[PDB]
Amino acid sequence: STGSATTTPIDSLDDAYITPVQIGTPAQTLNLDFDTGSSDLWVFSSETTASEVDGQTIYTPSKSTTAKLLSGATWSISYGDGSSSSGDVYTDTVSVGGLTVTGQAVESAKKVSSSFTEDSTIDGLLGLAFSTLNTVSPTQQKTFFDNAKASLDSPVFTADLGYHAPGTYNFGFIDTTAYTGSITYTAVSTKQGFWEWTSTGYAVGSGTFKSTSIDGIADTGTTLLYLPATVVSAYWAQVSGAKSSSSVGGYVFPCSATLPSFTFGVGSARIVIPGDYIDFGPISTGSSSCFGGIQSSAGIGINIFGDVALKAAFVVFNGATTPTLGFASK
Repeated sequence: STGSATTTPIDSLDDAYITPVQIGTPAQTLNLDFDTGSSDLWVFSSETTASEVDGQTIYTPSKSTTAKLLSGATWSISYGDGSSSSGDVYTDTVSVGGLTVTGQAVESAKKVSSSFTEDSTIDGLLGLAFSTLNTVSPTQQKTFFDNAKASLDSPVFTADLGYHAPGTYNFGFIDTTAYTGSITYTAVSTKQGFWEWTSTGYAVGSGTFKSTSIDGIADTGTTLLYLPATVVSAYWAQVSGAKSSSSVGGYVFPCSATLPSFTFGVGSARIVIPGDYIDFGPISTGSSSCFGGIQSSAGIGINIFGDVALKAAFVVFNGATTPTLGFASK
C-alpha cells in the first residue's frame, strides 16, 4: 500500500504545516501537524476542556462506530517550545492520503496549553518519530507510520514541504519526479527516539564550505533551524545590523536586508536554503525589525533541522531495519 497527502502552511510565514487526516467511521477529517520530532497522534476532541477550544475541528469518538476506549490508558506530552497537552486514548481507524491503519491509538485531549488553543488551524499532531517516545501509559503505543510499515510497498515516508506553498507527505514510495539529481542517504541514530543524523558542515552565502560535524534532528514540527552558536553567529555576521536580542528571544535583522543563503552538508552533498526562507518577518506588526529563521540551539540541548531546512529538500525518512535519512535538492 501507499498514501499521499498534501500538506499546507498554516499562515504566510510557514509557521507550521497541516495535513488532512481521516479518523473514525464515518470519517471525521481533522487537519493535523505531522511532527517527525514526536511520537503521539493526539487530537482536539469532544473531551477537550471547552474553554481551551477556539475554532479547531474536534474528534468525537462517540460518533465513530469503530472507536474503542483504550481502557486505563492516559497520555501527557510537553514539547520543546513549552507547549503541552494530555488526555485519554481511543483506538480507531486512521487514514492519511488513502493509506489506512486500523486500531491506531488516537490520543484524545482533555487539556491543551494556550499555544494550541490559540492556533485555530491545528486540530492536533501526528507524530512520526520513533515509537519509543510515545507517551501513552501504561502501555506505550505505536505511531501511524510504525503501524502502517508492514503494509507499505517500501518502509519509508517522505516530506516535501513547500516554501509559502503546499507540499506533500508520501507513505510507502519515493516519488522520483519530486526531486532533482540524486538522493544522498546518511546514518540515523535512534538512541534518543529522533531522526538524528550528522550534517557534514555548512556555508554562508557564497562563502567557503566549513567541514564540521553537526549532530541534529530532522524535525518537521519545529519551524526554524537551530544550530550551534558558532554557526549561527557566522551566519548573522553577514547581515548588516543583525543582532541577538534577549528581549525578542533570538536573532533579529533589519527588514530592509537581503539575507544570504545557508548551505548544509549531507555527506558529500549540499542542500542550499535560499535567504528568503530565513525571513520570518516583523517581530511585531509594523516593526522594521525582522525575526531570523536560523537561531542558536544553545540551551535547547540539541540541534534541530526544522522546517526552514527541510523545506529546501526532498527528505526521505527510511524506516527499514536500519533507519536512514535521505536528502535531495528539488
